[PDB]
Amino acid sequence: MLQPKRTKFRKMHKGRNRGLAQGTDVSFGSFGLKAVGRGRLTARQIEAARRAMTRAVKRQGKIWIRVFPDKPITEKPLAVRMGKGKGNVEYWVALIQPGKVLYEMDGVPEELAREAFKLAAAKLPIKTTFVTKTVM
Amino acid sequence: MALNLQDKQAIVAEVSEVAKGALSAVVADSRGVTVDKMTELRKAGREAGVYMRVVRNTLLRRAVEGTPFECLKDAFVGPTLIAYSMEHPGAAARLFKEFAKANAKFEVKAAAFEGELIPASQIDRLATLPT
Amino acid sequence: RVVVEGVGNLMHHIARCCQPIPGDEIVGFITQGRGISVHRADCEQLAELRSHAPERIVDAVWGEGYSLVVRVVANDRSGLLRDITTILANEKVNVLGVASRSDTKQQLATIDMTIEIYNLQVLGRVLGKLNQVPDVIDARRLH
Amino acid sequence: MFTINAEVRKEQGKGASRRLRAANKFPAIIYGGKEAPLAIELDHDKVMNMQAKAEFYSEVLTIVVDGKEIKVKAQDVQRHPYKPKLQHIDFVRA
Amino acid sequence: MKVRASVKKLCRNCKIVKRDGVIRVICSAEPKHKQRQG
Amino acid sequence: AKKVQAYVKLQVAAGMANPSPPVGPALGQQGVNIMEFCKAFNAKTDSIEKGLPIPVVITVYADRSFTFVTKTPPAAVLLKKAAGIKSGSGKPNKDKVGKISRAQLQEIAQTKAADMTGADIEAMTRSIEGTARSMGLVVED
RNA sequence: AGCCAGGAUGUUGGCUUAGAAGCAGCCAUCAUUUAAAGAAAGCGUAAUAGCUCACUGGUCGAGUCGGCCUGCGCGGAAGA
Repeated sequence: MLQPKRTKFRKMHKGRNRGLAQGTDVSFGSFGLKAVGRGRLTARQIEAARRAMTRAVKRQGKIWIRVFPDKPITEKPLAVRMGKGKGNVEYWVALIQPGKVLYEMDGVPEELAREAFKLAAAKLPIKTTFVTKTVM
Repeated sequence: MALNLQDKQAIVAEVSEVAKGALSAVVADSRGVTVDKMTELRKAGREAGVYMRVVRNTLLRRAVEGTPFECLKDAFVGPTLIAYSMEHPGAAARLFKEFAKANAKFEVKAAAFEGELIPASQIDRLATLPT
Repeated sequence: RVVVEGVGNLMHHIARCCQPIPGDEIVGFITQGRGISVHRADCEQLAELRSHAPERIVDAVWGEGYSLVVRVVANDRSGLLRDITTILANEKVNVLGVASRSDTKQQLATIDMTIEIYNLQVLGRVLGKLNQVPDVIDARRLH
Repeated sequence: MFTINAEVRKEQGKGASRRLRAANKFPAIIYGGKEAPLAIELDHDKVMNMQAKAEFYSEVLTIVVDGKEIKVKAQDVQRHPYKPKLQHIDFVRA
Repeated sequence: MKVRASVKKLCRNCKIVKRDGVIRVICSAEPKHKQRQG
Repeated sequence: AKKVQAYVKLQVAAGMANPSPPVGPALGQQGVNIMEFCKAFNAKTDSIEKGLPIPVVITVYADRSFTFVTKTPPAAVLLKKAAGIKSGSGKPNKDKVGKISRAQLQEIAQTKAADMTGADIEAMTRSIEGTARSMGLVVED
């Protein structure tokens, strides 16, 4: 579970997510798992996806995780009436805009990558799609 | 395998062999085996040597498309699991009778030996010739 | 014991940046005090030693071979390393020192264990029984 | 070798832009040198295929328009966020 | 036999088959591979 | 003239088929005759140089008249002989160790010529060089 | 796509293992006869053997195969 190392605050407004990805292009490896969906990846989801990905590809092949949570999610303690101040910071999430590159891979064959990313997508909530580094 | 390139090139090999070949022989393993082949083709290798090369491809649209130019008498060999074999290394060879004897001797058969024509011999061992 | 070029008995101290065993033979560096500094034959650190003073160095062998360090490497953890415990018993030489290094930069699970050997042969089978376990992606003498 | 047919655009702007991009054809532009920057509409499919070749982003392209076989070097392209399709291209006139 | 919402070929012999609309996976090899639904 | 029954090709000692794997139930599951096999094999291979695991093919007859078919001791063994190596490598072509001489192998490829595939000793010599690949050996002229 | 045959030899390759011979592990990933046969893709034996495959030839003889982009549906889908 990746977690922000001490933020400026402790709680953040719910906000929204009316947008598109910025890191749309694959940055490092010649492989990436672009997220087609529009969601909120929990640290758990990300770390788990990494595990499965990694497991599949053995220790060979470098991997990057383009996303990072940095969005504290508060929630009320089960069974408490609305109000009485904002809830406790249950966990952390990372907002995902359609077309957001998630994980990137390199040093391994396209086929294996395709499979690892398949498993990653499986673990992940939002729908994704396989991609390859673009030549400019 | 690729295409017309190798096909036509193997055909060049064909012309090569017929260019100075004598009584080319027909070849068609019915139920022979590779273990036998180890000393089989090796034996052709003991005959003339690099001579026998059973490039199976008696396809009427393939090797047969490559046939015409030399010893067109070869066509007759078109349908079913058959092939070709010449006699470039052998003007007036005894190479043909070798196939008869073996036709009934450990090889099941090889198109039952009939060949084509240079010393005027279809299904006929080239008997009347100095060894 | 160690036939330092035609004579044994000579006080020496084994190097601690390498693990010499009765194999490649050993280069012998003469320290100020503590007599001889066996550093195994052929080693980078050994290289700098020669670099500054070749004259005070002569070879050595084994005459008539114990204690060594090994770096086994495992997959993260969640328990199968406990599997390694089970192996602790099967290992003949008493483990001398546990030293896991799971740190580095990733989820790597290396362990610098220190033990001993009675004969190079026996060592062979050592690596064998280490290579068998799937979680033991790596197992080699640390230097 | 990357020869490409293309039409002159006559409706620059986001509206027609998307209106066109929906029509399996997308806007892109040729510019560079003292020559006047030129809005260029062009078929999506063909180029979608051409780009697969890395040379498409190195080899001098030969866009054709009204008989004008202008040669241009590939400069930049705005791919869609996720849908495997082009949205816009930047042909440095060469 | 399995009754998954996600049937898939399990071996070389596994074969997808749409009986009366219900999708199925009959398999000449291991009977266990037989599964329905999806 | 029998062809199929107990005809399998098995490496066996040129004149010492006594252990279990070389003889024992290795031909026992196939049911082969230790007895006469010894008598004749020994009786004739005593003239043959001993100690090298030459390949042999058991050929059974209808009333059990066996024909062991020895070829020529293993190229790997010939490599141990002429090269003077006692062992190849745990890492074939990753750590070549046994020193070799081309002509030695060529003449040894002539013995193997005596029994191989084709006609040219040299092509068979390449097979022996291929054997050297199989075990990880340094080549030397 | 079916149907015929063959699918090896050197040599059971080496380290290794009682045995690793195609098939415990690791390396090698060559040669040969080749139409084709990988020191082997699945199965199989204590290892073998053996079953099969890739591959190649025969016949038939017209397209067939694998992905992508989208329209519309199917399954997923049980409550008093």
